[PDB]
Amino acid sequence: SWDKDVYPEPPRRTPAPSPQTSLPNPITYLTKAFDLLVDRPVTLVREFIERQHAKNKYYYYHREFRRVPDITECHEKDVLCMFEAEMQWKRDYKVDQEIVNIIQERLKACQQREGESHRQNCAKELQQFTQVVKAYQDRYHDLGAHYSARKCLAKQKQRMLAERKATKEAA
Amino acid sequence: MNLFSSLTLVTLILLTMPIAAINFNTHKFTNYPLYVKTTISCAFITSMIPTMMFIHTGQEMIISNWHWLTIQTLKLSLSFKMDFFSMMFVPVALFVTWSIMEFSMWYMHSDPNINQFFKYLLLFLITMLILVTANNLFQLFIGWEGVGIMSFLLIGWWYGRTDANTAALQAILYNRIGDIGFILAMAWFLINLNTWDLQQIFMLNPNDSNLPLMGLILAATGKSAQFGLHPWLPSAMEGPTPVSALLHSSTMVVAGIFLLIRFYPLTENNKFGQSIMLCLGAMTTLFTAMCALTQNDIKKIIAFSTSSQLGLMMVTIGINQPHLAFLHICT
Amino acid sequence: LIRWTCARSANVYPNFRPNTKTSLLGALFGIGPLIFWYYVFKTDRDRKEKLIQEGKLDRTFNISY
Amino acid sequence: MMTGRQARAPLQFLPDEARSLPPPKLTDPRLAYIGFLGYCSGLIDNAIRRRPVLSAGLHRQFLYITSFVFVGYYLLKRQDYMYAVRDHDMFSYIKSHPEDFPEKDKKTYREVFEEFHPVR
Amino acid sequence: MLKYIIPTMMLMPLTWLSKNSMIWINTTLHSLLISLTSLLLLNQFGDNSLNFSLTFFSDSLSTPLLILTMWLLPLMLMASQHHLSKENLARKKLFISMLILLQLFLIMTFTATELIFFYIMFEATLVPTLIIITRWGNQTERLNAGLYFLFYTLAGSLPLLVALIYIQNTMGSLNFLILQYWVQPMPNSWSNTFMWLACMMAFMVKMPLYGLHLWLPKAHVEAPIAGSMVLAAILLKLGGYGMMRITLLLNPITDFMAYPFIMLSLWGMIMTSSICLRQTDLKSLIAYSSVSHMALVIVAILIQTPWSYMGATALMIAHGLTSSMLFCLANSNYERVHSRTMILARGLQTLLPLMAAWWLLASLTNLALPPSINLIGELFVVMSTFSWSNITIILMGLNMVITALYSLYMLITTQRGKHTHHINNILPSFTRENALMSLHMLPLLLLSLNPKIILGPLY
Amino acid sequence: ITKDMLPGPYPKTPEERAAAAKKYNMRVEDY
Amino acid sequence: LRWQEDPEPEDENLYEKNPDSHGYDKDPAVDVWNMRVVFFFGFSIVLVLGSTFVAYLPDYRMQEWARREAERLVKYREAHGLPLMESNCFDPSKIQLPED
Amino acid sequence: DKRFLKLLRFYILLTGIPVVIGITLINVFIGEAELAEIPEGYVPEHWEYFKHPISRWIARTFF
Amino acid sequence: RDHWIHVLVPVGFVFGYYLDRKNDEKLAAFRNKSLLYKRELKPQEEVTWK
Ligand SMILES: CCCCCCCCCCCCCCCCCC(=O)OC[C@H](COP(=O)([O-])OCC(O)COP(=O)([O-])OC[C@@H](COC(=O)CCCCCCCCCCCCCCCCC)OC(=O)CCCCCCCCCCCCCCCCC)OC(=O)CCCCCCCCCCCCCCCCC
Ligand SMILES: CCCCCCCCCCCCCCCCCC(=O)OC[C@H](COP(=O)([O-])OC[C@H](O)COP(=O)([O-])OC[C@H](COC(=O)CCCCCCCCCCCCCCCCC)OC(=O)CCCCCCCCCCCCCCCCC)OC(=O)CCCCCCCCCCCCCCCCC
Ligand SMILES: CCCCCCCCCCCCCCCCCC(=O)OC[C@H](COP(=O)([O-])OCC[N+](C)(C)C)OC(=O)CCCCCCCCCCCCCCCCC
Ligand SMILES: CCCCCCCCCCCCCCCCCC(=O)OC[C@H](COP(=O)([O-])OCC[N+](C)(C)C)OC(=O)CCCCCCCCCCCCCCCCC
Ligand SMILES: CCCCCCCCCCCCCCCCCC(=O)OC[C@H](COP(=O)([O-])OCC[N+](C)(C)C)OC(=O)CCCCCCCCCCCCCCCCC
Repeated sequence: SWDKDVYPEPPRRTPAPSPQTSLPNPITYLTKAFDLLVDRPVTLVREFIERQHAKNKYYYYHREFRRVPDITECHEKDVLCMFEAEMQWKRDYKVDQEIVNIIQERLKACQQREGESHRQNCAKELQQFTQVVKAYQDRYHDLGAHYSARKCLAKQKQRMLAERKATKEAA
Repeated sequence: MNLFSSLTLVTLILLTMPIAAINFNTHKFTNYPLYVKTTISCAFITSMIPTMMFIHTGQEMIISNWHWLTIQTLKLSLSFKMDFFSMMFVPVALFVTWSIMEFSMWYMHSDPNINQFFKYLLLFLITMLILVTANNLFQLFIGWEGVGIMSFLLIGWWYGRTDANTAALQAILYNRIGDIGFILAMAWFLINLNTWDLQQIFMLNPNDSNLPLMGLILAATGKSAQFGLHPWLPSAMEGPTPVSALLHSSTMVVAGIFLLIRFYPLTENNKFGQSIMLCLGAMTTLFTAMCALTQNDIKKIIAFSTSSQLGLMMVTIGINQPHLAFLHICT
Repeated sequence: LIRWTCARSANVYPNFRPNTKTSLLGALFGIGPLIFWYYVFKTDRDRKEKLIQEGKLDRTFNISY
Repeated sequence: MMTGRQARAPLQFLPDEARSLPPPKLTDPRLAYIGFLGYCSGLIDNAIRRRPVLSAGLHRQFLYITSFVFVGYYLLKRQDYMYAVRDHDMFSYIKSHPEDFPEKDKKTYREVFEEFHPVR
Repeated sequence: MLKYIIPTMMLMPLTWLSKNSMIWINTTLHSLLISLTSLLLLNQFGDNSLNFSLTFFSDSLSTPLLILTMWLLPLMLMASQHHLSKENLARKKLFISMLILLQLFLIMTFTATELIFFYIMFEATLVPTLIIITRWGNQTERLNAGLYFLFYTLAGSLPLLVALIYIQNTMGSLNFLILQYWVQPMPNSWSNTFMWLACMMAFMVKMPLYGLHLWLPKAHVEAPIAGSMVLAAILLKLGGYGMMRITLLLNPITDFMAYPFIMLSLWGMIMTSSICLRQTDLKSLIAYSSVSHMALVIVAILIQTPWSYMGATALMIAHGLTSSMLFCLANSNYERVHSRTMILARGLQTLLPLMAAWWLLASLTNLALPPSINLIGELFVVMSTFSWSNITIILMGLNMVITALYSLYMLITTQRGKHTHHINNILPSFTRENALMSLHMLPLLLLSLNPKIILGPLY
Repeated sequence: ITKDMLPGPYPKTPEERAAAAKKYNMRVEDY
Repeated sequence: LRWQEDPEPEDENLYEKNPDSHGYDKDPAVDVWNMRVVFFFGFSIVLVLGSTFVAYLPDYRMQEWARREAERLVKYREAHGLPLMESNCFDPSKIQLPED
Repeated sequence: DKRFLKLLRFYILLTGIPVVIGITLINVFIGEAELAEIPEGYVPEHWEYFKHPISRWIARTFF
Repeated sequence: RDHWIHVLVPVGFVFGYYLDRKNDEKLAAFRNKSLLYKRELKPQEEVTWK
């Protein structure tokens, strides 16, 4: 499984079967045939494989990267510090990419799960999507193919000068 | 969930199995056309179960089963969309294709490349069900170019004949002119909506959809043989009769109509695209039915017939009635 | 056939004479469309950059580039 | 450039202070390359006189390898010496003229303002 | 990278100490062993390049070019062993030596940490190529073609030498890893303008750029089959590799210097593809197709967006495989009709069905049939250039029509129609030739399953 | 194949025109 | 007349003297062993084990980690009420601006 | 053509079928790793950060 | 050896691989000194990598 908080799902409200007709639908018979002939042998083979997994347990780990000094507190043309700042920035850029991917998966799952009432019932995921796309655009857009922490810091300083001038001219 | 998605993927994998059989062969067959016909009859029987349990509840889903490639924010996955359109079109295409192949077991019986013929025809069916069950624009483009290339290989079947090779390259020419607009639409959706998946396209719901819908209308003009890009479909009768019956009447030629039906939430809010589709489909259904009044070759008459019906399908998309258009495809 | 394939490729430049007709057709068809598409793409990108830097062009979900 | 440096002691291939420097090892990759040049000279010498190129004159090929390794070892010693003299003069000159080599204020990028150029 | 340079150099004793009938089998075997060893370069990280030493490193741009380069040598040995069978044994060993030496220069051209060493290897690749073309080419015009190939590259690259030595004197280093962090923005001046031109025009010639591409329909055509394979598949891609390295140092001046050259490519791919519609020489048709495909790589590098670099390196690997296979197919018919006229031998599907299927697959990958990596690169470049300007799609889309038009005409002229009556020396396809076609096409179709390894350093 | 059966310059004398028509295997009045 | 020249040698057919020729060499034992070497070290070695090696690359350019790490960070900042991404890549407390 | 295709399928399957059988035997019997938190004081090796056994084998042996 | 020529290129790999390892110890100045991967040494361990 996964984590239900990073991939949110509302609980399933399925309606009860209330058949009015006297003709039996084939879906019940084919579901019973799929349960007997397919799901049980697949479950048996999976339990065999699961026992063979349990006969030797061993683990893999999620690699933690501790924080190193970023590009703002690295000296100019000091490659030993700004190299590590650049590697940290590139890993953060790839992780922010996958954050945008997670919010896109939330948006698409909400749209398909809500069906025709998607335009009302997925305003929250749309708001989260617009927020994270606006943040990713102000953080990483238009840096070019030779992007760096220097390019991103220069874009941030230009945006902060623009915000400061817009605040100053309106006060 | 366990029955629906399983038999959904079983249909497509079952259709891919005789391709592995014809590629992994050594011997002379015990009627490989009978094997492919039995496979497609079994695929129709298999695909009827998800269709019936869609008729029961309206049960739709998406099988995004295999992650393929993440271009920094674009997670292209092998994603099959089981909605109303796939659930209605896959059994109709399988039933028609099963009839076309039992026709072809008699019609193409004197052909010493009959196993190659049934191989190409099954490859067409695999690419078309990739097209109609697709969830993103890249997989739909795979099915799109696949039915274009199998149209090439099946128009130019008797390849020593110069006119068949000429009509096949003509069909490729008009289809790639439509593909200009298809790739234009893909480019617009990636640059302005960061997606090729249809769900994010529908949920973002863009308002400035003049240019991508112009691209999609150009793609449907090329693929469904509308006016300006029409003559490849009467030229396409130069292939064998079951090629014209399966590909060029009922199954391939409705793919541009299917493309504009698939984007109906973007056409039900754009009146300009509706007027363009309406005028273009009316022009096509006038012109092709007028050309059919005086023809003497029977395949040319039925080709202008099916292009006039495609023009009528474009008309009923253009009056913002997409489900009537898809019902008319299945009919 | 050998004579045709030699005439299409090898004998073109030894039987070329730069005169008025060849110069006008080579400068009209050679650097003509280069100038044309240059001014088209330059005007379009000046317009687009002016709309972007002034906050006019809708660049809302544009994060792939 | 350094003609006034090696003018107080002229025509010395390796001076005495060159012995302060570590000599190249016999497994120097440059010296192995010069031995390879000796082997190539031996093969070309057998090829130009229509001899079996690998077979004829193993004594001659071995003297080719030996002579090129022998000359190239002293050439590499003098090379390392002259680059060490170059660096010694550089460092003595920077130490003797501090006013021509000031210590620069290394500013971090929080103060350093670079103009941003968007690629779009 | 020294685990690859030393086996490639040990291929020289492996071909000069071999028995007279074993000099193809041994070199094929051990070059395939080196190509299997090449997969260790896929130790790529999302942040750091695979940095070996002060001299060699390999990022995710150089890694697929290296794997393609080390794969191309056994394929060239299989391709070139038939028509050099009546050759003298010493010249046969010299030909194998020139191929091995060219691979040796290429594998340390793509892994050059420092740019003047990149220049030395990049121009070292001329001399085995020049000797192969001007020595084992078939026709008279191999000498003139070698002259054009030599003197376009040197006239473009001797300003590149002065520009790189100027960067060494100004920045202090020509290490690429240092210049990732010591790059200064290049301001607007005439001095920086000719700095840009001197850094770029060598690679413009090697790609080739339209208007400067005149060496290529002579150098690729007058070469032998191994020469045409290595010229189309690798030696064009040195230009794209070098541009992707050197446009680090050319910002933000490229943002207004690229405007003519992009036009020269965006029009050039319309012209050269159109030239492919009227080429009677089939090998020249494949040559102008190579120009038309590398025009997109030039456009994508000059707009310098991430999608453009991903699509451009995918297009480089994909075009290397596809163009190498198309030259090998043209050779497979040249070894049966002894002419390169495309209209001469016709109807070859009636006689050679499986070889016609290899022609079919190479033509479908030539026209960028999805989901091939041809289409992945083509499509991603078209996406990035739609982001650049919304009108370029016209010049893209019409190209994707014309690229289809000659890709199937080549299939219809040669393989389809009525067979030529008087040509009766059309042998059945050898196992060697179909092995050559399959070793081109099966890696190309397997890379559609996992294309992330051929998408460059910014996947 | 030889040199005087390959295409050459533009014929300006009538005997060179006749040699050209003999080369291209067609009549001089048709050439 | 012109000089003393050998005439054009005719095109040889490998299938005449070796009807089982694979096209690698005119000696049949050398030809069949060349076929075995090409097919074993080309297909059995490089293609099959190459596809197995590329299929099981250890998280090629750390994308999978980058999903899992993002699945950590979102899980930290959904519950703690933080926004999912800041528009500032670096902390504005550690950036000095040119005064004007 | 048929001889080339029989040789092609044979020399592909000659190591393809052992690789498929071996990968199935790894996925059943050796089995796939489970994600765990890093213990305090434990420094994992670089090949212990990958999930499949063949990926761990490549990161331990070659990379 | 009857087949001594098939060990020129593999040993040329192995020896070459050796030289790569031989160069790694010449580039080991920041071993266990990077700000990201520095750590206390585990018992019975002298270097973090070789
Ligand atoms: C079979 C021979 C085939 C031919 C062989 C030769 C082929 C040619 C040469 C190939 C050379 C190798 C090339 C490189 C490949 C390297 C391997 C690799 O990359 O693997 C990747 C990938 C991952 O492998 P992995 O990383 O090792 O495993 C990851 C797991 O997390 C960890 O693994 P796990 O432990 O979770 O996995 C468990 C698995 C072991 O793991 C595997 O087997 C996985 C490895 C298989 C690799 C196969 C690769 C060969 C290619 C196969 C596909 C093409 C075949 C030919 C064409 C067929 C027609 C298309 O256990 C089983 O297999 C047992 C379950 C059996 C279920 C069925 C029977 C149940 C009822 C039995 C009733 C009777 C008993 C009742 C009582 C029982 C009491 C005890 O493996 C596969 O892709 C496996 C193939 C099946 C995938 C799904 C197929 C269906 C998909 C359908 C929807 C999508 C397509 C839609 C198409 C639409 C129209 C176009
Ligand atoms: C990692 C494990 C992977 C395992 C699975 C492998 C997946 C496939 C890989 C590539 C396969 C290529 C090999 C077949 C074609 C070349 C040889 C040939 O023609 O043989 C004919 C021969 C059978 O015909 P024949 O009657 O004997 O002689 C031919 C006639 O003379 C007259 O010939 P013909 O013209 O009548 O027949 C040729 C016909 C002609 O038909 C066509 O040309 C039409 C095809 C294009 C339109 C339809 C497809 C459009 C795209 C949709 C499919 C892709 C997406 C689907 C996914 C879902 C939606 C996203 O083509 C076919 O029948 C091939 C069917 C499959 C086509 C795949 C797409 C190729 C199109 C070009 C590129 C398109 C983009 C890239 C796609 C990459 C897919 C992996 O086949 C064989 O003998 C097969 C030998 C064994 C082949 C092994 C292939 C893999 C080798 C890799 C080794 C290392 C990895 C281990 C895995 C080993 C697996 C066994
Ligand atoms: C006849 C033989 C049949 C197979 C016999 C052996 C199996 C027997 C049956 C038991 C099942 C075995 C276990 C289950 C299989 C493995 C499950 C698993 O986790 O697999 C790992 C994964 C699952 O995906 P994933 O997300 O875990 O991994 C993707 C890898 N990353 C994340 C790095 C991107 O791969 C597969 O399952 C591979 C097979 C996929 C099936 C479809 C292939 C289609 C190929 C199309 C190519 C071109 C497409 C281009 C367009 C794409 C769309 C845009
Ligand atoms: C394949 C054929 C085409 C090849 C084209 C090759 C590129 C085209 C342009 C090349 C220009 C020459 C090299 C420039 C190197 C610049 C390095 C540099 O630092 O520049 C700044 C320097 C500036 O000097 P500086 O850098 O010392 O100045 C200090 C800085 N300021 C300016 C602030 C004081 O530029 C120059 O000094 C001159 C640059 C122009 C040189 C003009 C002479 C050559 C003319 C063109 C020849 C082109 C190829 C000829 C052959 C064609 C085929 C036969
Ligand atoms: C690389 C640059 C240079 C280029 C030249 C290279 C020359 C050297 C060549 C060496 C060998 C080849 C190297 C590249 C190998 C690429 C392949 C590879 O490894 O793939 C990994 C991919 C990995 O997929 P993945 O991305 O899901 O990875 C899953 C990751 N693991 C396994 C760890 C969980 O392998 C597969 O996808 C295998 C899936 C099963 C087999 C395939 C099933 C689908 C295929 C099509 C079947 C039919 C469909 C319908 C068709 C109907 C008719 C049209």
